[PDB]
Amino acid sequence: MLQDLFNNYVILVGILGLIFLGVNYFIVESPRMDENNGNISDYIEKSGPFECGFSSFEQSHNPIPIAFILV
Amino acid sequence: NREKIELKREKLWARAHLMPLLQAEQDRNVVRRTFAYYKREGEIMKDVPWWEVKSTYSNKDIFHPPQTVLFGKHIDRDSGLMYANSRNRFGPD
Amino acid sequence: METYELIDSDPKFSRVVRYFRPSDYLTWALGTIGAPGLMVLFEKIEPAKGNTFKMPPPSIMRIATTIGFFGGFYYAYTSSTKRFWGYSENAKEVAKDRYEVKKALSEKKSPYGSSLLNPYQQDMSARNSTNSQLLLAIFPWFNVANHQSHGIDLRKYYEVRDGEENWNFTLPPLDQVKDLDVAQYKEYSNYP
Amino acid sequence: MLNNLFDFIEYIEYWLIIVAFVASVLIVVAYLTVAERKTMGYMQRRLGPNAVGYYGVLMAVADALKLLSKEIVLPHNGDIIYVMSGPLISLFSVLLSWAVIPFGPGLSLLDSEYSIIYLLASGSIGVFGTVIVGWMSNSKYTVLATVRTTAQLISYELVLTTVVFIIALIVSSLNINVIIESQYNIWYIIPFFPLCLIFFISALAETARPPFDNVEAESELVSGHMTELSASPFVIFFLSEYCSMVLMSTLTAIFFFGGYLPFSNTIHHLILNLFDQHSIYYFIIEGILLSGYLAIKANFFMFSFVWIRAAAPRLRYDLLILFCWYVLLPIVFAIVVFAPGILYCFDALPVII
Amino acid sequence: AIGDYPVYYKQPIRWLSYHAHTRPHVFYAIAVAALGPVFMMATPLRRKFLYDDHEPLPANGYPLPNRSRDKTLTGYDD
Amino acid sequence: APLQQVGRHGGPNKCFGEFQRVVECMTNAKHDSYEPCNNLKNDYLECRKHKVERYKAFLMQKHAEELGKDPEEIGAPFVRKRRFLTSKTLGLVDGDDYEIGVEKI
Amino acid sequence: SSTHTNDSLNSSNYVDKLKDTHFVFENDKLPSEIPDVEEVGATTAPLLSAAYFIGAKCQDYNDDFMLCQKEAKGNGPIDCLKEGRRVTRCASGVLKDLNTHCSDEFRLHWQCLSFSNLEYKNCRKAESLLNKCVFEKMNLVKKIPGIPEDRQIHLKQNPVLKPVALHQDSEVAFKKAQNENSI
Amino acid sequence: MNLEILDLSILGFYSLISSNSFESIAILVATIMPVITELWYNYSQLFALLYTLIYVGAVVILFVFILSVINEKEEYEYEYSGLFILILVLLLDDLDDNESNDNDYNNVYITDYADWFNNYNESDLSVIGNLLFTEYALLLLIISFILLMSIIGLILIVKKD
Amino acid sequence: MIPFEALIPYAIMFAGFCLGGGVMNSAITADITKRARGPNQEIKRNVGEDEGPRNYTKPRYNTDQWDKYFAVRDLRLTGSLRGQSDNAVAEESFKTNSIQPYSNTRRPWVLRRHIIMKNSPTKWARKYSSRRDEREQEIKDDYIRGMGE
Ligand SMILES: CCCCCCCCCCCCCCCCCC(=O)OC[C@H](COP(=O)(O)OCCN)OC(=O)CCCCCCCCCCCCCCCCC
Ligand SMILES: CCCCCCCCCCCC(=O)OC[C@H](COP(=O)(O)OCC[N+](C)(C)C)OC(=O)CCCCCCCCCCC
Repeated sequence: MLQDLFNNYVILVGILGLIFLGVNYFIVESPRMDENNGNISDYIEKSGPFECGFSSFEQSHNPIPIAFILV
Repeated sequence: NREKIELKREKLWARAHLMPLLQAEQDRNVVRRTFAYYKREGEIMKDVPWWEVKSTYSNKDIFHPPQTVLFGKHIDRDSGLMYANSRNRFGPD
Repeated sequence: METYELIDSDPKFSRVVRYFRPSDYLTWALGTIGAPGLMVLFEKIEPAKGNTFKMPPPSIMRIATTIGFFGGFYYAYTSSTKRFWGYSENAKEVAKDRYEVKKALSEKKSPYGSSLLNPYQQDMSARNSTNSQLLLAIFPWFNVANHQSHGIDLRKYYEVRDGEENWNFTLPPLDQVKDLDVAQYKEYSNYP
Repeated sequence: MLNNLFDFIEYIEYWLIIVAFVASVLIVVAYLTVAERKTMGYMQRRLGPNAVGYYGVLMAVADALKLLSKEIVLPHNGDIIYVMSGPLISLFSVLLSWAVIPFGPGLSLLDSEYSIIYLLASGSIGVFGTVIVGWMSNSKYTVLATVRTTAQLISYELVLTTVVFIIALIVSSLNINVIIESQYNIWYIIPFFPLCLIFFISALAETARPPFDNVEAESELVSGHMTELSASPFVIFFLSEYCSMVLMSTLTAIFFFGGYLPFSNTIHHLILNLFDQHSIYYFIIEGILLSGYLAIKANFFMFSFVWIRAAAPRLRYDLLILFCWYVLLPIVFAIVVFAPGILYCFDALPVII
Repeated sequence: AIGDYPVYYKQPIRWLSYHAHTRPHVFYAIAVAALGPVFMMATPLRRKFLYDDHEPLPANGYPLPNRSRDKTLTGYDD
Repeated sequence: APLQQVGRHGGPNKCFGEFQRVVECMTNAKHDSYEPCNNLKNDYLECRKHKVERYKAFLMQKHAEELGKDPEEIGAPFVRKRRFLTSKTLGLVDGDDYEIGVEKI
Repeated sequence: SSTHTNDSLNSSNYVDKLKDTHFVFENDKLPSEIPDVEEVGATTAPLLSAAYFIGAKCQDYNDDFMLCQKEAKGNGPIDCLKEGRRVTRCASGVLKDLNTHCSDEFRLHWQCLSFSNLEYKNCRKAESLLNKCVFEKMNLVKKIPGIPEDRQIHLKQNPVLKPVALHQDSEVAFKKAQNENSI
Repeated sequence: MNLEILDLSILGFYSLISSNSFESIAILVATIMPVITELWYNYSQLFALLYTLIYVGAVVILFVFILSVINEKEEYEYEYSGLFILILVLLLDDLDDNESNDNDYNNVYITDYADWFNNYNESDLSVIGNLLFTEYALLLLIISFILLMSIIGLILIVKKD
Repeated sequence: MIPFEALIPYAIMFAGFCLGGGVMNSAITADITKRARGPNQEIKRNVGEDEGPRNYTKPRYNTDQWDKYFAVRDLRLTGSLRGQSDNAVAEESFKTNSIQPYSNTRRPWVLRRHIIMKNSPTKWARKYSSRRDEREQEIKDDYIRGMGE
């Protein structure tokens, strides 16, 4: 049994995943070519969490009861 | 599943008939490499008068082939791709 | 130590039950009714609720009878096993064992019986089940296979003892008895 | 050149074989997204995408290219680890599961006696990659969806694993190719029709497809774990989810419909008798034929994924847990005892050959 | 007493019906699972009425003839 | 007596025979003490780790260094890459240095 | 079985890298005191095709070589060299007779095995022709021990499991004998 | 270059600087993956796959418990460490990776000799099952007993009723 | 009324599978047959005139250890892991071209480098305590001392 062909496939899968990130990164127009609202870091109104329009309590680190924990 | 049993029986007996000729060839290979081990040991430790070339097992009536070797030439040391600039296996380049 | 004659170092499950004495059945009944009876005694010794006697509910007596029924059989199984092992007096069981083996030998049948198991599994089964009755109080394990590892030599069945002349069993040599190890590996030494 | 050019192709030949293997799977996944909308459209008495490319053949290309041209939303450029690690784990898991799928006899990248275990083990990693999106996230819809993913995983994982083990038990092998070739005289749909339903029900729950789409329930959790995902992280998760639909459809065809075996042995011989076996063209046609049989069976179950979405409403996940633990598990563990008993009674315990 | 809960040891048949009507996921899973050992108990019938068990596979290595080495064998000598 | 040292195909492995001869020696009733079975114990342990045999190879390599012997002139030829187990290295009549196929058997 | 071992080639070159595997040769021949013998030169498919004829011709020598191994009591590979050389010559004799008497029938069968994953069930038609040719010219009959002669799988009229793909050469060669021999 | 050494170097760095409980449940997965791959490529592919099949199901259950117990404590807390003390610690650790001191056992390479006697050739899992279900069947039945106790144990701990 | 427009994506999906199978079945089978022709490139690529029709070898599956020994044995005869030869006698070079893999037997890297997994009472003893290796060095020393007798 020889798995050298399988090794090459696994290598390709790992590289192929990084291609989607890279290609999207090199293809998007720079923000200055767009409305030019600056880098995404400053635009906190965009990077904030989605709550259907209205902000709410930031409960990210509060514990969540789980009703199926026994199962 | 009842034919698979018969198909397995045919395969098992086919391998049984080839087993002696395949093992006889394998037995000669092990014996050939066994003498090559003790010949290499005899050459390296010849000038040591007290050294005895023998196996490491006390039971002398059981054949224990050696399982270690001393490494020599690296044949594919200068290899590229699709071609190994293979060094001479039999003697100096 | 008051040792006796070894009959079977690993008696089969059916042989142990068949060789039950009438007392072994008596103790089986005592175990079965001893568990509901102890529930009455414990209530009599000290009532579960309050200070007055109250009969335990029928559902408790149902599960108690089942627990006693299994306990009564395990006790009877170990009582009969000791006779096969020679730890307990087994004069009656030796005479019955000798008749059954000599009868089967004369028919050229295995005293142990034919098995679905191959030679490895017969050996493996005997390894798992032999002496397992010493832990029958903890968890169950029984010999329900026809293996040949019984700790006995079948040549001792070829000498007639006192009270066995009227049986008139003509015993063939062991190499003609079907399904025995000494009459199985005829062509190949690794196949029966 | 000449000689160097010719044997360089030999040096690169197997990489092209993998590239062709990757290309073939991505074409089915890309056009499954188109086929689902076309199938749902006509069942809903609409058309579905027919304006993007000739008769809608470029709709999948447009969706990918548009999403690949979108800004990625994240607090900082260095925060790629947060919302990209999850999509990659999910995508790498399903893609690696395709290494054991044989398009023909011996035509799998990985062949081993434990291909069944590799298949189940690889897909379990994808479940982990999904929950990573709700990594102490401040998005309550992503957090609510992560809880439901775990609840669904507990539901289907036992049933899906045990069903595949019964099929492996009937052939006494964990090699996927041996299971396919064991179905020459009978397709396991006939002896194990109950298990085919259970496998498909488990596949719907594994892929978070309706009626078990409780993870990405739009009417409940806007987009589930994808509510904060845009551009490339959204494509990768979407691509992996539809890759899993193709994988589970192909596994339904392998475990119960004979894999690549022909529908008609007579017709299969008739078609192949036209081509000389001493020519390479015979093996092209045979490769097309055998994969076509696998394609036809897998197309029907990819159709069935779309079909059940357009006919059945969604079931709450707490009901899914009771359904899998009180109904499916007792039935499957009954068959895992039923099947060896039948085979032993008729002296037909399976062996590998 | 139109729809009471049957007592198993008094009305075994009605007790079976209650669970087959109200808990099908329990009644029929057990019924399928019972068919396993029942078929294993019907195996002795098959060995007497349909066909016998197959001969065991030679899975114990090379079959060595149960005899002494032939000391008169010649041929293909050095 | 439970089975020990079972090979990957169900039968005895390489070192079972050494272990079996140790058990037979230790449990034989003809032995006053366990001294006769001491060499059998070392043989079994040598079958698994080969520690004394590896130690002998350590001495031979070291003794060859101090006398100036070339490692590549007294050792055994070897190949590290499986793709270059070529027909020229194997010694075939029409041998070649082109790589062998190991991608799919 | 694809288990990684230290006695043969493993699955991939990542296994060699982790183990730092060295593929070692030995240029020394067998010692001159041991008599020489020409090895068997057939590969996997011809050997499997010829397996039951080597068994029917070298049964005495195969058993004697194996019985030597049992009586060797651990000193196996040394004490059965002479018996092994008989086995090699007898097996080469069968392969020699195949290439002179049943060459086309023999090469047909193991070319089907190469075409069909080396599964005996996929190449019954070529095997039947080879069995008929060998029996007429070498008086060798394939027998599967332990079972009745009429329950041998290779003689089954209507097998349950049949090849999906047909070897075209075997189909042609089977038709030719049907119309010319069994009139 | 053995790239598994680099993987464990990164993992050891992230175990020293890990702060919250989510990072710990990631150190576990970042540990099983090097184990699974190294078992796959060197010693046992069967147990590489068994690890993936069993540990992943345990990991997700472990992850879901983190959601129900996360308690705000370590997001806003501060750690000091120091980059220099971290890297120096990892350098000193990397210096000594010889778990065994038998130099000959670690340096001299060995081989095994194949034989053709095993004509009934099956996978390691078939032999493991053959022994586990026949000779060590008691071990299997005790394991079944322990699994039953866990089922009862989990209920009597968690269930309020 | 069969909607043909809805069936178009299924036709492309069908052709997606056929692309993979058509390439894999033919490309792999051709390469195995090509490399089974001989031990060098001039025989693999060129086709002799006196040769007959090309017989193809299909890819192998469901193998065991015997097939690994067969593959290496075929390589020593033909230079291919699936070479073809029915000669009753091998070449002279087959007697001395055996391949013996020699490998280290060290514990996995994760065992001896993981920050947590490498710590245990017996692992510390094996790594930092010389009590075990002192005893085993006595056994090795007896081997050379006892040579003279
Ligand atoms: C497909 C690839 C997926 C992974 C790509 C992302 C690479 C990041 C590291 C992956 C694993 C390497 C080892 C990390 C172990 C876990 C330690 C950890 O806390 O995660 C590191 C990550 C970085 O956060 P950072 O800002 O650098 O440090 C905190 C500063 N106060 O802090 C985080 O919490 C982010 C973690 C995101 C979720 C990762 C879940 C683990 C996935 C592991 C799969 C691969 C297994 C490991 C292989 C490499 C081994 C070193
Ligand atoms: C022994 C032979 C085994 C048969 C094999 C199949 C087993 C299936 C079991 C179903 C039981 C069931 O539907 O269960 C219903 C449960 C819970 O329902 P409930 O709350 O108990 O109400 C019903 C109880 N009544 C009616 C007695 C009061 O949830 C469901 O609605 C599950 C819906 C599953 C639909 C999935 C779609 C799959 C489409 C497949 C297209 C190819």
